[PDB]
Amino acid sequence: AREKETKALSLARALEEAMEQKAELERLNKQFRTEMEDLMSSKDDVGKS
Amino acid sequence: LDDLLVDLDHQRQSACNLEKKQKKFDQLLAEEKTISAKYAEERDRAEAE
Repeated sequence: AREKETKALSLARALEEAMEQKAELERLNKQFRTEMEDLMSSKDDVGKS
Repeated sequence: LDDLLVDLDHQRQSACNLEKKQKKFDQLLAEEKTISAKYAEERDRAEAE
């Protein structure tokens, strides 16, 4: 039972690390999305034709 | 008939006296089973955990 509890508790650490690691991509994706709109909008202004 | 009654008296008294002390032996076996039952309850609840 302690092994299952330790394995279950240890599994939460992996899930927390995945959420924390995946959280960086979420914030990074949001930052990249804002920069993508700036580069896309600025590109069309230089020569949308 | 008198010899059988007299002989049965010693057997009844011996059987009753022997059975009296045997009750402690049976109780001891039951006590060990009850003590071992505690481990089963701990193991049963342990498996549930």
